[PDB]
Amino acid sequence: QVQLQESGGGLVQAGGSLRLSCAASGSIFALNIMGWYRQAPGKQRELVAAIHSGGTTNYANSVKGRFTISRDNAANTVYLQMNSLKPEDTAVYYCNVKDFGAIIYDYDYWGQGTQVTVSS
Amino acid sequence: DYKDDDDANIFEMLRIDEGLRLKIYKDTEGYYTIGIGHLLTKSPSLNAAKSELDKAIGRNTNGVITKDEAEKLFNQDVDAAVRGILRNAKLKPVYDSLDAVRRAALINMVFQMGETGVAGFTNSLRMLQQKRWDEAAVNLAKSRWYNQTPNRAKRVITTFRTGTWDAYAASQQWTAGMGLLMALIVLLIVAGNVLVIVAIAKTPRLQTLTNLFIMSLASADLVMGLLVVPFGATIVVWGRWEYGSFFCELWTSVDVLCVTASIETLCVIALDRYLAITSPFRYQSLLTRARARGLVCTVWAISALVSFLPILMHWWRAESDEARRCYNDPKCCDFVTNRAYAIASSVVSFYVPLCIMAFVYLRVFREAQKQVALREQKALKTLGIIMGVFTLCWLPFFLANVVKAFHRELVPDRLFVFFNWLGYANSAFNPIIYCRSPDFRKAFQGLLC
Ligand SMILES: CC(C)CCC[C@@H](C)[C@H]1CC[C@H]2[C@@H]3CC=C4C[C@@H](O)CC[C@]4(C)[C@H]3CC[C@]12C
Ligand SMILES: CNC[C@H](O)c1ccc(O)c(O)c1
Ligand code: NA
Repeated sequence: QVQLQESGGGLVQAGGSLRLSCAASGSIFALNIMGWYRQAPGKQRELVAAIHSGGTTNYANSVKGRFTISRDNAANTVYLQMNSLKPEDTAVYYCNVKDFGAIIYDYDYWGQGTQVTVSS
Repeated sequence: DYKDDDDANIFEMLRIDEGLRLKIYKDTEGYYTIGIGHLLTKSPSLNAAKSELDKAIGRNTNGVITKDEAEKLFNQDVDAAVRGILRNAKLKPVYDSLDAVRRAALINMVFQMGETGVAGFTNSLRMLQQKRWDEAAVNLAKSRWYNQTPNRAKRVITTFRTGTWDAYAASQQWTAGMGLLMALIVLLIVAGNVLVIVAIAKTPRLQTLTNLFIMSLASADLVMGLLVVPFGATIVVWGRWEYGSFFCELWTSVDVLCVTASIETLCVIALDRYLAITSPFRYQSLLTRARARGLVCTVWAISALVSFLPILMHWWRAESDEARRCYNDPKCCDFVTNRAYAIASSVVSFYVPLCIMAFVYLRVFREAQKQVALREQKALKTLGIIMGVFTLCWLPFFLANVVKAFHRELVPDRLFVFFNWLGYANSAFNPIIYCRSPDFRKAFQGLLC
């Protein structure tokens, strides 16, 4: 039913920038968390930026300041404007959505992923 | 001793009316007794009661006897009642004319009220002597006896009116019928709740922090179905408490314990989700591991303080004749409490958790419409069940609980017990309502194959 599209991935030199865009179709509950997760080869999955339907943020402290996550007014899309890239950020970035329609538990929507490699 | 087939019928009559105990117990005056109300001694020595029992039975019983031995004792009591009836000029003419079945109804009355008490029914006894069954049944239905003990008297009067055992045949059919329904209710509570407990303990994905609260709910509901509901079913199918005064206090405490823990846990779960659904990031940081174990311990500590402390300290006791009669009678385990405990327990168990859950889940509805076909419908029906099922199950009881304490005549005991079983039924509904996640489903299937 619900599918989320994943744009903005690519390869760039060290010190460049990117702009990830995630558009989620289908119907979702008003209270949610749109987020981005990354997994480099080896180490397991980690979070970078999550944004709540109210506006509250949460950035991994190895990532805050350089990265900023945002939402679109009247659109189920999340934007991760990322800058000051470093070679330790080579990972597939996943788009996650937390649905709260069932009040008792969290219902995860994952994405396929976009490769992001950054040049020494 | 010598038994008859008539003798066994009058035994099964009072087995239903008064109960059967195969182990020495205490009557309303504290005197040791066995069988169907066979007084052993007025001595306060249990060994002395055992000596009297062994002399009468003809065996070293050590306090425990068989059914046949209880019938030996019972038939002796019937012989003595009959000899009394024959020495009394008010009861002998009526007795001599009655058939065997109606003859057992009269002996039943003498066992309940005494020879002197029954001889005061001058006009009913004359009507019975003249075989005027319907007119005697009408007059007896107007008696003080009928108003004091209606169920007993309905069965005895039906016996006078019809000369049959139908009132006791119908009671026994009802007893087995409810026992079936009770065992089913006990099965659903225990199975559903033990299934949730093991699913959490054998799955690392389910051992989240919110589900730690749901384990508290499932445990408070598990003791509900293992200790509270089964013994509460004995009072419904047998009409009496069969386990002595001491276990009546404990059972009553375990019930108030689990009911308090279960509902307040629903209150904590209601708060938990509110924080995670509204401020999920301050939620994940402030609610630590030990803080979650801090709430559950607080809930159970409050539950023990409102159940074992006041009930065992006799603070919950009312001071009417109706209440003091039930307290002195080990066979009575009704919930008769005073006004203070009825309100204080209702507030701590139901009304405070109701107000929090109502306010919390109403605000989740509010902030959902502010930040807006739409999925708002699927989440609204979900809230409608979480509060609808909870309110529907316990609101009738805790309204009657507070009212009945002030106006004892407004809430019939039958209606009062029924409302309490609606609340008992919530312990089966909770695992259906709160364990509906895909993680539980993948685990529930994993346990049943
Ligand atoms: C939203 C929730 C908290 C509302 C429930 C309030 C309950 C507790 C209210 C509603 C009706 C009230 C009862 C109405 C009438 C009487 C008779 C009175 O002579 C003594 C108090 C008593 C018995 C009240 C006790 C409190 C009561 C039961
Ligand atoms: C035996 N019936 C007790 C009932 O379940 C009950 C539970 C909690 C209470 O606070 C209360 O006043 C009554
Ligand atoms: Na009692």
